[PDB]
Amino acid sequence: SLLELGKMILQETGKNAITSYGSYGCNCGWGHRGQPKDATDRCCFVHKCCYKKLTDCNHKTDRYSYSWKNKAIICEEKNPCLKEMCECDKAVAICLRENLDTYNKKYKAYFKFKCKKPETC
Repeated sequence: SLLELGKMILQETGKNAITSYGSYGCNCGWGHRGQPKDATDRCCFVHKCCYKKLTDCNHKTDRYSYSWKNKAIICEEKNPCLKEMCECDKAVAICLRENLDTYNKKYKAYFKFKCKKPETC
């Protein structure tokens, strides 16, 4: 669920998921689609491609089990659909952290800013 995703994002990036990524660029923001503005935004495109293909559970509301152990995310989920959700979320947390060096606050509030047509997953 968004609860596990939010916690993973804090653990890896040190940031608040809602305020720092909830409206960022053309892909991180919620409901946002379009060509990525930068590497951070590309992480979010990959993330949505990852979870939107899962048909058997809900990315937003279904909780799964994971641990922050030895300073790393481990997906410890039995349900195959929920394990794939966890792996999608783990991947975006890592990706956002690895691209913190180009995180740009100009994209932070981008809901009303125009985006190019999205590319294919």
